[PDB]
Amino acid sequence: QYSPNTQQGRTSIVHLFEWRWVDIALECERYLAPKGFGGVQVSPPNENVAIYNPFRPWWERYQPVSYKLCTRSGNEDEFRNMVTRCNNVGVRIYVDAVINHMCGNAVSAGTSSTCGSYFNPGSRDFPAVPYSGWDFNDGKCKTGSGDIENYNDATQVRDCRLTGLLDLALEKDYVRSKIAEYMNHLIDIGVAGFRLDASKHMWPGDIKAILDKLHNLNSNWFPAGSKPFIYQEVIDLGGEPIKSSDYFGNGRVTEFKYGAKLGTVIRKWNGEKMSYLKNWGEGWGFVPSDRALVFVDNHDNQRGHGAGGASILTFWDARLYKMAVGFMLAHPYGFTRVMSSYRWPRQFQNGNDVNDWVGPPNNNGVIKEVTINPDTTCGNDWVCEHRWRQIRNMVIFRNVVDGQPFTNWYDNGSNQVAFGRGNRGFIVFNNDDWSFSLTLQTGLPAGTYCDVISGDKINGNCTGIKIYVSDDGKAHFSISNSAEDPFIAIHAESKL
Ligand SMILES: *[C@@H]1O[C@H](CO)[C@@H](O)[C@H](O)[C@H]1NC(C)=O
Ligand SMILES: [Ca+2]
Ligand SMILES: [Cl-]
Repeated sequence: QYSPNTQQGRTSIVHLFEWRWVDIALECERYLAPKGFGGVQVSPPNENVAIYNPFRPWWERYQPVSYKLCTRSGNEDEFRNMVTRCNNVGVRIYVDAVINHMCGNAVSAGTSSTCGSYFNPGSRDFPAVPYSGWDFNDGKCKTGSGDIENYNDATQVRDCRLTGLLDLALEKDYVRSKIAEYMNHLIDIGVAGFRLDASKHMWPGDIKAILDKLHNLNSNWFPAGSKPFIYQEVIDLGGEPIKSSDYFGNGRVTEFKYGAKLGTVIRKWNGEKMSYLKNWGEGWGFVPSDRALVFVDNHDNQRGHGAGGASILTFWDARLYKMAVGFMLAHPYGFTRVMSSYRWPRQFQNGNDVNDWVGPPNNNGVIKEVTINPDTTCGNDWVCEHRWRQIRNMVIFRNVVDGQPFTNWYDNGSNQVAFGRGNRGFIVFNNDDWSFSLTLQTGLPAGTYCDVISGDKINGNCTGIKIYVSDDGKAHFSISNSAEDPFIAIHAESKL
């Protein structure tokens, strides 16, 4: 469950948050395959509540109605078409599996659902699954409200309703089997793995029992006996009884400390400084690298109220965000996920964004196509961070340097740092309020290298900065604090 099942030499996943299946299929073919991306995390592909107050929020997709593959992203045939097309170009699909819960207990009964299935939260009736009252934790939860009230009680965190979401009775073989039926439908379609949503709200052993029911990956595309990649969304920032290590026997875990701390460092909050990153990884209290799914931001915490709060860097913070993403993609810790977002009219009142619910770009609730501009950016309010030169080129950097050790660290005791990845890549950052001009040991073979942040290697030339590595492995780097991107990255495949 720990291996991503990407092609060898492809080392990241991208979250194409709220994208439609047909757009992901096209993106696999036209961009993700040629640019070296390992795979795509898709939004939940199962039927959810259609919520109209407020209007079609992103978070309606975390309120299941059934396991029909029928959502605003598309129907089952469209989902299968995407998985097939992506697998056929060697780009994997990972499903966001919403399996802890059904919808909010106070949602009105009816057919306000993305496939029109009937459901009745108040009577616990989800006939399109089917689930009934026997399949929820009403009787097991011991809190006075029926909801999670106190995260210091690890039992109620698992047995009670997360902000009122009806909590499935995951100890029951019937329920485990309905979840496995859904997940095996997806595996047999060709998905390579899963994000397990709300994993802190499930017992490790119930997750294990579900995983024990799962198939190996579809043998038309994957070697025999390949296990689905599992990454469990466990928010563990310390200071609560639940530890993400309890989940290591099932798969990887999301390491939310990663982006929280990287954000604080890059923002220079509380005296933190990039020079402190020399021992980034387990030295910062993180999970073992081989159990980590890492990211700068995710779809929930990029809205400011998630794990990490205001420290999280996002596309709105583009300059610092590119630096953070670049550090992540250069550093060997973890398996990396890049975010790809949509723009919304963020409107802070009293320090909080009142429009943080807004769903994906849409016309009357129908999600807009992703259009591609001549300059390779996206239209229709899709941000497409994964197409930013500085991010895409660092996705490639990570591939190029795969397996190479962290080495040749330098820092100035403040926020000018650099390091290499064996003899295959080198990266230099200036997050101080002055220039960084110094000759550094790069570990690379002598030659001329294109900086892949300011430019590209195209037609045997560099379009941006060029770095000259001498026979001693040293090269001079100059980065003004006024530079568009105050970091430089070079690697074996950017050498002229
Ligand atoms: C690189 O750029 C120079 C200057 O524009 C040009 O003469 C040359 O043809 C380009 N390509 C190579 C491979 O040198
Ligand atoms: Ca639960
Ligand atoms: Cl996540």
